Amino acid sequence: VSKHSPLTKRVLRSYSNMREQTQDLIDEVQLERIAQLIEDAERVYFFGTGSSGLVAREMKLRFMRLGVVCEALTDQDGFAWTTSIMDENCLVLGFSLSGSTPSILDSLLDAKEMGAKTVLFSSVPNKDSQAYTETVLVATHSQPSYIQRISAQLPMLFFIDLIYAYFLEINRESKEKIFNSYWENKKLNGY
Amino acid sequence: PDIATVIDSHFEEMTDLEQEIARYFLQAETIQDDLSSQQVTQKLHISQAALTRFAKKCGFTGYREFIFQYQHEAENQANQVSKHSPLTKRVLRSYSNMREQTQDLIDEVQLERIAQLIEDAERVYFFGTGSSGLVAREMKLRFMRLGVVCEALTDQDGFAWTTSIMDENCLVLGFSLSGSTPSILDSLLDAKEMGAKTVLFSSVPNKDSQAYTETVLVATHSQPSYIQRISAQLPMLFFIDLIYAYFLEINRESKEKIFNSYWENKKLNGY
Amino acid sequence: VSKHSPLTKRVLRSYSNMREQTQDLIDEVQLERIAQLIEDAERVYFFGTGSSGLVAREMKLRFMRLGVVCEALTDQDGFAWTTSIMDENCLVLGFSLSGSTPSILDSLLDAKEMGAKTVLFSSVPNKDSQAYTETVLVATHSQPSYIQRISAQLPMLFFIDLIYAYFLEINRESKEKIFNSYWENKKLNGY
Amino acid sequence: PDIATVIDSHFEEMTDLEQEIARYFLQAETIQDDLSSQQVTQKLHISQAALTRFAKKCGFTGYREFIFQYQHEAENQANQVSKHSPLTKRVLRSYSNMREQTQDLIDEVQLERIAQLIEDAERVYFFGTGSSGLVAREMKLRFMRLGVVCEALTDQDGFAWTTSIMDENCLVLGFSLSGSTPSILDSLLDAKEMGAKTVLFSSVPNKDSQAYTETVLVATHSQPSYIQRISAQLPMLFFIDLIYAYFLEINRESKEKIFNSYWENKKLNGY
Ligand SMILES: CC(=O)N[C@H]1[C@@H](O)[C@H](O)[C@@H](COP(=O)(O)O)O[C@@H]1O
Ligand SMILES: CC(=O)N[C@H]1[C@@H](O)[C@H](O)[C@@H](COP(=O)(O)O)O[C@@H]1O
Ligand SMILES: CC(=O)N[C@H]1[C@@H](O)[C@H](O)[C@@H](COP(=O)(O)O)O[C@@H]1O
Ligand SMILES: CC(=O)N[C@H]1[C@@H](O)[C@H](O)[C@@H](COP(=O)(O)O)O[C@@H]1O
Ligand SMILES: [Cl-]
Ligand SMILES: [Cl-]
Ligand code: NA
Ligand code: NA
Ligand code: NA
Ligand code: NA
Repeated sequence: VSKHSPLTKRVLRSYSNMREQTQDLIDEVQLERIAQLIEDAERVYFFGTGSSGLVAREMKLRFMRLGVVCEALTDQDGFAWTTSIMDENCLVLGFSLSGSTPSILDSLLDAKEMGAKTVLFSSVPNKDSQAYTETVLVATHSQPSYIQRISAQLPMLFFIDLIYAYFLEINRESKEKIFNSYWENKKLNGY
Repeated sequence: PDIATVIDSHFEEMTDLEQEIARYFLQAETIQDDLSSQQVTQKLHISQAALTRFAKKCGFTGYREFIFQYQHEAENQANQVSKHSPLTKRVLRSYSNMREQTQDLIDEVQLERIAQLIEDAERVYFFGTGSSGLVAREMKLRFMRLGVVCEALTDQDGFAWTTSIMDENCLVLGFSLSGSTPSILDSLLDAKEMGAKTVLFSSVPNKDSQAYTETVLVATHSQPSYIQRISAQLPMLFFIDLIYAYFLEINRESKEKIFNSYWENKKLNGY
Repeated sequence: VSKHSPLTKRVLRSYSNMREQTQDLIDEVQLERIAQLIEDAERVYFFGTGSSGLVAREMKLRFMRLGVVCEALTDQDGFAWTTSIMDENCLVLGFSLSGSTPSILDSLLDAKEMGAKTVLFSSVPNKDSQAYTETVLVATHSQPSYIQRISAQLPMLFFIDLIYAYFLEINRESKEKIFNSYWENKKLNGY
Repeated sequence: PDIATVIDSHFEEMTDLEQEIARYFLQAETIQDDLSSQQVTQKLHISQAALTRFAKKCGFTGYREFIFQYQHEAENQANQVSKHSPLTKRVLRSYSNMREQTQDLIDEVQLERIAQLIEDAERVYFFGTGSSGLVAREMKLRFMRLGVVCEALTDQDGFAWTTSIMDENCLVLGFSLSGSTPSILDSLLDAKEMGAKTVLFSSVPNKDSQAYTETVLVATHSQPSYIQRISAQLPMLFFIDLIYAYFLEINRESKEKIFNSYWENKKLNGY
């Protein structure tokens, strides 16, 4: 009976606490370090499932537009056939909020065995995480019950946007040129 | 500047009693005890006035100020920009700005009314392109687990073939942040001509909006340039999460049962 | 050194033998029977993985255009959340050329337990196939080795097109109207 | 009309010997024995002329005709339209017609030349919409397991962003059956202007074709009306399967190893 209902209040609070939490978790030298891993990589891959898969889909879109040669895969067979053709010049970002999705975990090791660098985003620390090149711990939702939780993508979209910012300032002139081409008059499939 | 040093500095200025109270506060473990100016006064068998005198001898206006600084020193640590990088501060302020923006835009009776439209609908459809496509896909994933019969479409061909099999019992939620994607906008009119309810999620108050059952104004990003803009999904996820919360509380017992069926032991394709 | 190379010959022969084989397998009263199951169903679903998934994708496209309310799903979680909201008025077509993909098999039973009618397309007869409402045996590829085989979709696209033909002639006037709407002048998203 | 009855009918017309040969052929198990007119003549200790006389007494022009009808009766069964339904005959004739059509259109040195373009390319892309999108997706799935670095795209936004990061080392295979989908056609020119090789798969000899490194004429369907047309994928799958066969035999040892890696015991995400 005030500016907002108890339900509108609960949602907006979960968002606020996701920003406060994410702030206390930032390891800027890691986030920047990863941003450079993308640049120095021949091919980048984003593995994810469910909502963690939608997070992988957007990242492919955003970085492709900055000139990155990348793909997003969201199913086990895609991971397995993609891993079989990886090398040391590959980088894999694995998205698993629970830190337990077997397909996501096994793929990063598969990528590790083929020589590729491996990054893991998850809200739950584990010990297999040592095996990966980096492990970015994201925020945990503030709703105890799964059903009442806000979008599962958010803990990860926070750190995607930060890595995006650190990456964009690396040789930004070239990236911003590749990005504006979408609107260019010569472009025959543009806006 | 340590409050432990300040009491030690003034220890030899204090009367025989105030020197005893200094001992209490100088022990590192009193920080755990209750210090509400009555539990502390009892514990030491003293008067409040006694404690107040103690405080002013250490350099404070009263007891209330002293304990305030005394306690809060346990969590003082760093209060500057630990996240120094102004680029990091740029993203985080885009996120906070968005949430603040979102708050001002909420029409709570509209959002609930959309939540109801979803329930009464037989088939719900989500239309979106690019990043707005991911938003539509997530809404399908989230509301299907509450039992909603829905589909998510992200190409023009899909919209047209989906609109051709709609009727007055369908509902179409279209997602176009700019408010100008022709396929999304022309697909809502398509659906409306078939009798379907239509909702539009966009940050731009456009005039075509009037041709839809609902039009939800989401927030604009805070970055002038597109290239620096944070994810295009969020203006919409804010409101998606709000409609989901309203919707979830409509016949919740039913929905929670369908949502938990994913983890059912009888479920042959679950966890 | 003739009209065609030994390699062009091998491919075109595998196609021919796929038509000859498919012909000897047709159970017309079954194919037509299934065509009616689609009509009498409130909601139709197509489950498939890999190339069997692409076969499910096309079928959704073709039948949706005849006015069928249908969806195609190609991953385990999609199957599981879709099955949880099925009823006796649902029909599920499951596509598994090997007849062994665990996700596909378990979903049809899941659909069976929720009351939905279940159809299975596979080139290998099994005994769990008894549990399904129908079981359409398709042709087997004529190349011994997996790698040298022609497209994995074909054994199934044969029978999709036959069921499509039997279905289209059921109340064909209504379906053909729903189909031409794509090109209609009033249609605001058309051709 | 049974050949067993015919010999029985004429049994009492045959000489003492021809009645013995009737016994051989009347046994149901001789059908398994060798009957090349020399193994049969040996086995019975007879001359060929003897057998020929036997045949003409049963009603045949020679021994060769008799055994021909005699043997082939084991698999005679039904030779009419078991698949009676003329609708079923409609689909099957669309399929056969397609394969026949495809044969006449094959430019074997073009198809092999495309197979080579794929090998030399660093990044391969498949563009297609609707049913032509499924064709592009399957090609990605099939050639990735031979080690090819490839991606499949099925929306306009995807084509534009993909073309902007192409160069002279890329190859784009565009799939438009009609030969007139603007997004597919304008995306090949996009790629070409970036230096990429371009291939077009379409059934319509168009003149834009001249602006591409290759243009593959696939078959037209046999059904005038679209609604009755069988799957739109096939005209292209025919040629896809042909390019795959040519491509697979380029450095096969390497490719087969990458293909079998899916079933590797060391593979941590395989079978
Ligand atoms: C508990 C639960 O409902 N999980 C679902 C999704 O919420 C999640 O996005 C997906 C990937 O999970 P992740 O790999 O841990 O991110 O798995 C499940 O489909
Ligand atoms: C301005 C711009 O770059 N647009 C691109 C995406 O960022 C966007 O998500 C999509 C949908 O646009 P929307 O419908 O306005 O959300 O169109 C384009 O792909
Ligand atoms: C042996 C093999 O390589 N199988 C692959 C695909 O060819 C197949 O399409 C898919 C679904 O298989 P299905 O369910 O048997 O059709 O499984 C695998 O990804
Ligand atoms: C005539 C027609 O109905 N076209 C539809 C589909 O059948 C087709 O697959 C797709 C690509 O068309 P293509 O590029 O000519 O193959 O466009 C439309 O979705
Ligand atoms: Cl905030
Ligand atoms: Cl044939
Ligand atoms: Na939450
Ligand atoms: Na922003
Ligand atoms: Na074959
Ligand atoms: Na045809």
